[PDB]
Formats: sequence, structure tokens, C-alpha cells
Amino acid sequence: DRPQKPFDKFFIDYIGPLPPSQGYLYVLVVVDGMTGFTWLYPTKAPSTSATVKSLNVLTSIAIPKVIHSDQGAAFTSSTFAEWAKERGIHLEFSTPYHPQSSGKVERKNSDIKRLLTKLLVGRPTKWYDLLPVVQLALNNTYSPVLKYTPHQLLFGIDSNTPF
Amino acid sequence: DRPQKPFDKFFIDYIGPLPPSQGYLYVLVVVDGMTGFTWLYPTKAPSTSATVKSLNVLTSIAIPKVIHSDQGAAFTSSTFAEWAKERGIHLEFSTPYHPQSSGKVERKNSDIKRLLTKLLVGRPTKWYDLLPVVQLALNNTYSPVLKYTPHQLLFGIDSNTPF
Amino acid sequence: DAELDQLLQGHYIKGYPKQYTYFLEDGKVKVSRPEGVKIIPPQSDRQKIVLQAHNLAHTGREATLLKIANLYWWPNMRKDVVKQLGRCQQCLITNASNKASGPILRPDRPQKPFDKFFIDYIGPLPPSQGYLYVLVVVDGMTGFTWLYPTKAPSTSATVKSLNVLTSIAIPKVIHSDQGAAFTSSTFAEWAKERGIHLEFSTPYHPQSSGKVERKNSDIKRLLTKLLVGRPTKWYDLLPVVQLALNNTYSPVLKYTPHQLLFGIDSNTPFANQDTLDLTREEELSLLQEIRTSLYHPSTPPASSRSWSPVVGQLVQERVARPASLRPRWHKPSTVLKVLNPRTVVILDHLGNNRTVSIDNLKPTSH
Amino acid sequence: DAELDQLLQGHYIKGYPKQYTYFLEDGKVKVSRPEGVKIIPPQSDRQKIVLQAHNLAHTGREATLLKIANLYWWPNMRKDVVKQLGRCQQCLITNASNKASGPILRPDRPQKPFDKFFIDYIGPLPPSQGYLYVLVVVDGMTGFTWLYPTKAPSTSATVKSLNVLTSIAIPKVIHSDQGAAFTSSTFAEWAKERGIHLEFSTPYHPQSSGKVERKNSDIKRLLTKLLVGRPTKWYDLLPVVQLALNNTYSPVLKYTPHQLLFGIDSNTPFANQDTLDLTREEELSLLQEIRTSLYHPSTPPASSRSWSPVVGQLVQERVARPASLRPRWHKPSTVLKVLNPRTVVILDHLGNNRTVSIDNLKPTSH
DNA sequence: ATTGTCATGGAATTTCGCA
DNA sequence: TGCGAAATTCCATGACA
DNA sequence: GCACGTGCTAGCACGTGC
DNA sequence: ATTGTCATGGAATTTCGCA
DNA sequence: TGCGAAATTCCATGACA
DNA sequence: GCACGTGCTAGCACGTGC
Ligand SMILES: [Mn+2]
Ligand SMILES: [Mn+2]
Ligand SMILES: [Mn+2]
Ligand SMILES: [Mn+2]
Ligand SMILES: [Mn+2]
Ligand SMILES: [Mn+2]
Ligand SMILES: [Zn+2]
Ligand SMILES: [Zn+2]
Repeated sequence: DRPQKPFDKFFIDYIGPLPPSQGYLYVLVVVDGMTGFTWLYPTKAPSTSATVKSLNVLTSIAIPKVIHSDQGAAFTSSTFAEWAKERGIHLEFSTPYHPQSSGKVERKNSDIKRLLTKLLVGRPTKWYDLLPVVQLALNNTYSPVLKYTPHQLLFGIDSNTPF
Repeated sequence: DRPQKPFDKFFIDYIGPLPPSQGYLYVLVVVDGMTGFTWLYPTKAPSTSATVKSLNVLTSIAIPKVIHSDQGAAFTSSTFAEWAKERGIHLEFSTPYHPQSSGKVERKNSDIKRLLTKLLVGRPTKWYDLLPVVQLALNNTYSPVLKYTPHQLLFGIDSNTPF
Repeated sequence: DAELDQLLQGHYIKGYPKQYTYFLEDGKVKVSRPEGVKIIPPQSDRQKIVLQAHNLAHTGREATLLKIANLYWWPNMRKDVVKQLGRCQQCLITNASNKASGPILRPDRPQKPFDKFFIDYIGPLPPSQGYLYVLVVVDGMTGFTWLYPTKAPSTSATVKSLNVLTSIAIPKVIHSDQGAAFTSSTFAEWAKERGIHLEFSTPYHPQSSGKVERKNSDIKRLLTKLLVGRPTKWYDLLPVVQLALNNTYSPVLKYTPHQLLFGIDSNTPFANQDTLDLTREEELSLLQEIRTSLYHPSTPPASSRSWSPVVGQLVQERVARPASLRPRWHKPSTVLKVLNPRTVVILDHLGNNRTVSIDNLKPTSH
Repeated sequence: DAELDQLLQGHYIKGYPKQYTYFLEDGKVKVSRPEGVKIIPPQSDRQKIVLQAHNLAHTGREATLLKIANLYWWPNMRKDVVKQLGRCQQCLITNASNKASGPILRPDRPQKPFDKFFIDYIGPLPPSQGYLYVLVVVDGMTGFTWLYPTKAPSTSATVKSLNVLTSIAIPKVIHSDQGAAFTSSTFAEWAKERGIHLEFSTPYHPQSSGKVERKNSDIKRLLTKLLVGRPTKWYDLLPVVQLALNNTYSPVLKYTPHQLLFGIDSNTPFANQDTLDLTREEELSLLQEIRTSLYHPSTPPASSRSWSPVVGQLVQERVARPASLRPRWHKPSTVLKVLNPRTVVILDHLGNNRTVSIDNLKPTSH
């Protein structure tokens, strides 16, 4: 029907455990489905607690229509259920053992998984410090299919950090 | 020559000792020669000290051209001499044992001497408190020779304390 | 869907224009307008919607309307928006006013010396000789001024100074601000004994004591100039300042205060002699000619967006000393009496009667 | 009695008019004038006289002239009066100015989001959750704003907040006031690492940070309204305020800051759908059309008695924090460079170079 | 029930010395 | 009566709170 | 005795000198 | 070496529904 | 084109420091 | 360690209630 847009649907999932970087072990990947734009929040647990905390930060900036995620514990709890309804967020789940996003997100999610593991080679002990550099990198990395960057699709402008 | 005016010449002299009213024993009578206007400052001594103190108060309001007084100690000291020259005041003295002012001042000075001694009958112990009432009385008391009061000759207006 | 049924049938309803096609879709009644398609909610739902869009940020008229506009349309939407803004208590008591106060009155000068005394305190200052404050007393007509050093701005110290002053003359009115030393019972009982009437400025409004407040400036200016590059020991300078100011020309009057009090200069430097050959009586008659023919200014033209008060109008008082993140305006109140076009008596929030300057009032919006 | 001898002989001297009879009496040379008879002192005596009459009360032009007028007369007396007033150090450094500042410049809006960040601190506030201050960051073009709760307004806390912010994007310029957390070496070294240029307001001049200062008002207003009749616990309201303001219409723009940053509303209440059928690319091209065609105000007309600065002019800086009875103006200094008609660089009283706003300068009189 | 003021210096206007 | 210079007045600004 | 109403000016924080 | 801003509600003007 | 009502814009004020 | 420069809001006094 109508064309896809930002703030239409965000995809979210957990990465970890990882090496005890500054007291944290995990990362919450957030990726907008039309822009491929990406936020990364480190956590000390794949729990419902840490999800709401991070996501409050994000949804005080903008608010998605939908969240999509696997059937991991944190997303299927009834606590996270009541959080998504307070703010008008419709929830969507994949089917067990058959992960599903889109072309665009599957690949982005992949890179994040690759770039992340790479600093887990080069600077493998203290990763907490390096996240903001990664997010910038991911949001200014050009997309093959469309002819602009996530930063470009989100703000309608060039960046001051070209990559 | 030219007509007499206020601030032309003030006459000054000491009254006392008196009954120990609130710790004071004397009074400094000041009377303008054209208006008959009158200031009264109580003191604890007929000294040069107490004269300058009082007169500083008075000459921060207006300043006479001349002072006249008997040859009492306080006025003939060289301390009071240097005070009168700092401020541009010419000094004048009567001859010993032959007091001299004018018609107008001789009489005023007399009343002050009479009204004062009267409260020294009626309310004979505590006179310090009663001075301001006396000064008002003396400055609103009508003069026979001219047809106005000292208050009237000084401010060119009626009083709010008629007597 | 009360009268919304009629409109769907094509009937006419006063307010909604007929050149537009109104339909039904997804259960809701919409309309096709230039901007796009808009929902027309029933009148019962309408109050709730305007409140939901206001409470987003407590936005005013225009910011609210634009929110609701994204989804809805109906006749005279703003009529319903200002309806809520007039009742939403938080907005009325936090929002700032956009209306100026009416233009100042310049009260006629007192006619004769000693009609009105204006008083006020200065300080606390750098301690000099153990003295901290200075009681300042200005006579209205002349501008003549007496200065007294006190160790506190108490009624006690104010008593003792005016006692030495009043030996010269006694004034009709003494005008002060509502400072605590000047409103004490002891001080009023002092005024009563001497037959003087006490008069008080409206609170939190120094303009009213502008005569003495203005003279405080002249006093600080000269004090300052005389203490440049030297420790600030003012005590012994008070009598020097009293004298210099009392004999200094007001350029638009062409006279000094000494001159308007006595009609002739004393033995101070650079004295005016001009009336030398006249008798006293020819001077004193001249002084009255001058005293009635002084300069007096006229009230300034109003601001293009001022307001002026009326009996029974809704107004709000400026909270005297609000704590942080607390509202700057009191709840609305009604004007009882209009004393002049800048002074007013209200039934406050206590509710007593209070007399305030319009500079601490604002017209309630809506 | 130099040339005064000539005039007594009846000869003519340029300046003194001939229709008046000048004589000698009591040793001094006088003149018979309409007002009365006046003394004409020799030119050697004249400087001394003008200083004796000024030092009475440190009176200005007119008040001084009138003093001297009572006794003396000579040609162009005022020429000699202003001559002393230009040199009398105490008057020049205590007196107030009677000249307005030139009319404000309205700088062009930043063109694209993330060109300029304006920052500033709020507080100390009532303690909430052990938090006292709020770092506030406003983007120039959009007006979009982030709020961060800190326990102090330190560089340390300012570092940690901008780090979380800059993950989204990195700005070209960050503009702050000369506050100590923002001028630290550590903070400049932080800006250097990220390639951001630091820009500083002229000191004691909040107008310059007017964009963020204005946004502080909107932040306090809404915070206040939401805490009416309830303990002032703001911490948990910061994210709610950040969101409401970011999505609230500027009535003269017809847009919200969210809209000028992203071109489309997210899933917030009362969302604009108007660009529904367009692809993203048709939106993003529209956003640039709007962004270049926003409202911008023009500088206001000057005051009838303003001044505007010039190289080599004599000006004086407003003493930042004068103690009581101390002068409010620094010694005179010279203007080196005029950066714009409201900004200037002087060789101060240290004497370093300083960059000041003309609102803390005054033209030296005479 | 009470209410702005007035010193100040460049600008704008009035007066004044002379013929 | 008229001209140029000089004297005198006009009046916005800012500090007192 | 302590909070209140009316009138006033002090004082704290941060980062950097000597 | 840098620079005021913009939400707000009565007033003033523009547009719009209808014929 | 023209009228009265409605919608939309104009703009001084005041708070942030 | 303490004064300085730049950014901010607290606090004291007096006379009168309860
Ligand atoms: Mn998972
Ligand atoms: Mn004797
Ligand atoms: Mn006071
Ligand atoms: Mn600041
Ligand atoms: Mn005062
Ligand atoms: Mn600020
Ligand atoms: Zn509201
Ligand atoms: Zn001077």
C-alpha cells in the first residue's frame, strides 16, 4: 500500500555475553527498518529491566509504530507488554526458530555483528568505550540498494563524519 | 546700607549650669538676628568641644556670615578661632562686661531665659526632653515690631504648629 | 453521531459549508478538505480532544489548534480551544502577560514646604564608625534633604532622628514605603501625638517613593566620587553631602533646594546675591511667585497595547517571592474599587482587601 | 589683569561685546550686565574657579555653570566647564551614560541541522534524586533539544552528556557562554579530538546565547505547570519535557522541531500525516524546500539617541562586580577593532585585548 | 486604602551682537 | 530687518529601588 | 518561639592562576 | 576574538462561503 | 463581483539569563 | 592554598502574629 517510512517499525535483539568491558556483557541492537539507522546501548543483562531503561532514552527522542523481535525472554514478558501499550507501540514477533526481518535489516544486523566482533579482536577487552564510534560508522556507511546513507535518509542532509 | 537678612549674623551664648536633666547641665542658644529664629542644643559643658559639635549640626543646614558672642572661654579660644575660619565665618565679640546684640535679640534671649526657667518650675527635673517643644514655641511666637513669626520670616509660609 | 446523521443525509446544518462532501469510513465521519481528509467527531467528544492536545505541552491558542488540525476538523475550533484555556488553572497562573501597564501619573508637586515628607532607608553599607544604615528624609516641595546615620533601620532609630528634625518644623504628611520600621504600632502612635498623617506606598513598588529613592541615587553618586581610591568610611561625609546637594541646581528648575526653602543663599560658596537690595518682605513675596510657577511634567502617551483597570474585572496578583519552579501569579481575583487609573483594591486570595499598584496585576486572559 | 587693561582703556578684544561698560572697583574688573554686575577674572584664575565650583557636588555642565554665574562672567564659560569635566577622573568613572546602544543584529539562522549547537546550564534547582543541574543542548536550525541531569555543572559532567549525544551525529560548531566548565582546557581538548570548533559569547551578555536561554524558559514553564500543587521532583519529568517541546508548533514557523529535523512525525499524539502517499525521497526533497524558506526577522530601527562604535574612540567598560560605594565604570580605553556594529575589541585596563559587547561599553563624554 | 523622578550631555532651537 | 555665533532649552536614558 | 510579610544585599560553584 | 529569541493573545487584515 | 463571517496573520510584551 | 574571573541563586533585618 503506502510507502515505507522512518518511525514505522524498529527491530531489536540482544548480542552477548561478551568480555566484561567496564562491567557490561551485552548490547541492545536497535535498527530502523527504512533507514537502517542504528542505536546501540550496552547492558549488564538480557533482561526486561535493561530494555525499558535503554528504550526510554530512545523513545524520548522519537517513537516507533511497531517493534519486532524474536521470542527471547525480555520481549515476551508481560512487563515489557504493558510498557509497549502505554506508549502506543504495537508488538510483533517472529515465529520460534525462524528469524525474520527484511533484506535491509538482516544485512545491517550482520555488519553490526561483524564490526563488533572485529573490535573484539583488535581491542578485545574494553569495548564499552568504542560503541559511539561504531554507531557513527554504521549510520554513515553507504547502502548498496538505495543510494544514500542512514544519516542521509533520516535527516535529509550530508554528514560531518563521512566514512 | 543694604537691608538686613537671614544668615547674615547669628548670636550665641551659654545658659547653665542647670539641674542634671538626663546627664546634661547647659544649653547653647542660637538666634538669627533678622528672623529671631532659634535653635537650642543641650550640652554637658560650656566648653569649645560642645560648641563645635552642636554648630557642625547647624552649619550643615545653613551657614552664617558672622557669629557674635560674649568673651566667654569657649568662643575666645584659638580652637574655635580656626573652626570659624575654615568655614568662612567672621567673628565678632562684645566688649567685656557690656553685653550687646540688638533690640530684637535682647528680648528673644530674654524669653528663652524665661520660658526655660518656667519649665524649671513646672517640670523642674527632666528638661532635656522638653527642648523641642520650646524651640517650636519660640519660632512660632509672634513678634510685636514686625508683623510675622520667625517661622514666617524664615520659610515665607504659615506654620502647622500655630501658637 | 447525533446531528452527524443529518449531514450524511445531505441536510444542511448551520456552520458546516455545503460545497464539501462529507462521508463515513471505518466507523468515523470524515470530510474532504483542501489540506486533506479530516475526521469530524461528535460534539460530545470535542471537549475531550481539545484537552488532550493542550495537555501535551500546555500550548496556547495557535500551538493547540495546529495539533488538533492534523487529525480533526469542525466549525469554530478556536472557540473551543480558548474555552479550555480560560479554565485550565495551571496555564492561567504560570503564563506571562503580553499587555503593558497604563501610562504613569505624575502627581502634582506639594504646594508649600512641609506639606509632605518622603522617607526611606539606605543600606546596609560598609560599616563606618559602627554605623550601617542611613535614614533619608526628603521634603516634597523643596527637595531639601536631611541625612541621619543609624545602627539599624528600626522604629527606635527612626523616632530619634525625626525628633531632632521636627524641632525646626512639623510636616503635615509623612510618606513611606511599607517597610517594617515605618508600619510599626509604635511609629503610628508617634505620628498621632504630633498630629501628622501617615501615608503608605502600595507594596513591592518603589516608584511610589520615587522622590526619596531618586535622592538616594544622588547621595550614593557623590559619596562614591568622594571615596575613590580610599577606604569607604562614609560617616564623616554625611554632613558634607547633605550640604552640597541641598545647594545644587536642578537644571530644569533653575533653583537649588536651599533656595526654594529660604529664598536666599546662606554663607556657602558661589552664593546668589541677585536679590540684594530688596527687603526681606520683597524677597518672601518673590519666593511665593516662583514656588507656584515651577515646571511640572505631563503624563506620557500610552503603549499601543496597554490595559487599564475596571470594577468587576478579573485580575491576578504577582506572587511576591515565589520559590523555584513555582508559579509567578496568584489565583484570579476581582477588582472592587479603582482609586486611580493605576491603583486598585482587590479581594485577594486570603481573602482580605488589598491595595496594589497595577504593575503587580495582569488582566486574566479569556 | 593682562588684556583686562586693554578693555578698561576701551580697546576691543575678540569675544567680549562692546555695548557694555566694563570698569574697576575694589581691585577687581567687573561688567554691568542685564542680570546684574559680574566679576571678570583674568584667564590665569579661570581654570581654578571652574574647578572650585564643580568640586562642590561634582555637578555636570549646567549645574556647574549656574554656580559660577552667581559671581562671574566671561566669554564661552561652558567651553571651560566641559574642559574640566573631560579630565575630572571621578566624574567620568561614576556618572551614568545617557546614550542607548545601537539596534540588535539578528544573525542568519544556521542552514542545515548540526551546523551549530547552543549550550548552557540551568540551576541549581531543588534537589531531585540527588540531581541539581540540567545541561541543555539546542540545535540552531531545528530548535531540537536534548536535556541531561547532572550533579554539578562541571566539564566532567558535560563531557559525559555530549558523548551520548554525539553518537547520533557530530555538530560543526558548539556555542557556549564563557562559563568555567565550558572554557576549561579539558573541554577544548575534547572538542579538538572530534573536530568541532568552539565559539564563545562575549562575557556578561546572555543575549548572545539567546537561543538556548530562550529554550530554558520554555523548559521551566512546562516543568512548573506540571508540578503545581505537588513536591518539586523534576528528575523523572525531564524526558517528558524533552519530548513535548520537541514536538510543539512554533506558530510563526508552522513547524515543530521534530518536523524540521526528520521531515515526518513519529508515533507521538496528533501526528501529521499530510505527506502520506509520498516516497521518502519526495519528503526529504520537500524538507529542504521548507528549511530554506523559513521566517527570519530584520534588525529593528535605532533609538533616536543611540551610539555606534569606531576605531580609536574612547570607551569605558562596565565594572563586572563593583562593591558598594565603588564606581560602576572602568578607566577609559581605546577601541582597536570593530568586529560588527555591536561587537568590539579593546585594549583594556590590564592591559590585554578583550572582546566585549557594546552593551557593556559607554562612549566617554567630552 | 492611592500616584515615578530628575541629573545628565549631545541635539535642536532661541536669542543676541552687530550693522 | 537679517546674519552667523553664541547662549539657552529640549528630552531620551538610566539608576534609585 | 518560629513563620510571615515587607524591605534590602549578600553568597556559592567551577576551573586556573601564583 | 563576534552577533537576542520566540510563545503568547487581542488587533488588524485576509480569505472564504455563498449568490 | 460583493458582502458578512470566519479563518489566518500581525506584532508588542516579557522571561530566559 | 587562596584570589580571580565567569556563571548562577540564595539570605539577613525588622516588627507582629500564634
Ligand atoms: Mn535474541
Ligand atoms: Mn555667656
Ligand atoms: Mn525602603
Ligand atoms: Mn550559563
Ligand atoms: Mn530604598
Ligand atoms: Mn543560562
Ligand atoms: Zn494548560
Ligand atoms: Zn567631578
